[PDB]
This record gives sequence, C-alpha cells and structure tokens, in this order.
Amino acid sequence: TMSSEHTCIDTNVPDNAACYRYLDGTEEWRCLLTFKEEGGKCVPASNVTCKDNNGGCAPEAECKMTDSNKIVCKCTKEGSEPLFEGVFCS
Repeated sequence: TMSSEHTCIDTNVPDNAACYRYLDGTEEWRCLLTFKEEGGKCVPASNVTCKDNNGGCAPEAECKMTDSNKIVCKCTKEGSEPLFEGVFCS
C-alpha cells in the first residue's frame, strides 16, 4: 500500500467512488456524494438527499441540505475522520 494508505488493494472500486481497507485487512468501497451503489453498481443520485437515507453520507455522518437542496455529508463523531466526501470517516 505504498506506505499506509489503508486503501483496498484490489477490491470492487467502481469509478466515481472511494474505497478504503480496514485494519483487519478487509476491504470496503464507497461512492462519492453524488453516486449511490445499488446492486454492486453505482449511479448518479440527484434524488438522494437528507429527505432520504444519507444523500451520500456515511454510517456515522450527519446529513444537511444547502440553499440548493443539496444533501451535504460531514462525519465528526469525536475523533472521526471523514474521507474526501465523509461517506466513510475513520
């Protein structure tokens, strides 16, 4: 992993998404805030927002909408480290 990226080494990581490997050597692939993976494939959300389930956030991220009705995701549960989009925060 270069030095310690903790990112998967060869798991399923579709484009427009972010993948990260856990400390147990496991592997997880997440999608951006505008992409949702459903069935192993990820597609543009647009309709996904706070009104729905995490408009592209993470299992530990808060959902907030902007003046444009865009769902923003930010992980910060004390000692939490959101990744790029926050869909997955350490």
